Amino acid sequence: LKCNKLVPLFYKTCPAGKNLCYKMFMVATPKVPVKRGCIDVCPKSSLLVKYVCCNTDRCN
Amino acid sequence: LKCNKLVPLFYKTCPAGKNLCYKMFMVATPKVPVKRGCIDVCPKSSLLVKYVCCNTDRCN
Repeated sequence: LKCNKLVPLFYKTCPAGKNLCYKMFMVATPKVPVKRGCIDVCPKSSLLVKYVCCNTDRCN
Repeated sequence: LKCNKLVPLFYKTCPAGKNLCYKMFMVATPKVPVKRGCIDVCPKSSLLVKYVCCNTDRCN
């Protein structure tokens, strides 16, 4: 599995276990991601902070 | 441990275990915190995201 990094033009291969790609942005600016990478369980989304996760290569 | 909430007007005595009050804001907007509460080890931020912790009475 491969996930993108903050900067889309780059990615990394997830380490054993972490079988997910996540995206993290503020509710205010949804199209402006601020965190990118691999993860085990999608972080809980609060009010102003959203977490989006997918299981495909470079989808986050 | 007096900890303020996402909405300053409110504050919840940070429960057992959690002995730190934090503020979560997006560097691009230091005054518009997006999260506040009780966290164990102050999460390590990045270039766009920032976490600030303290253990004083209503410090965050």
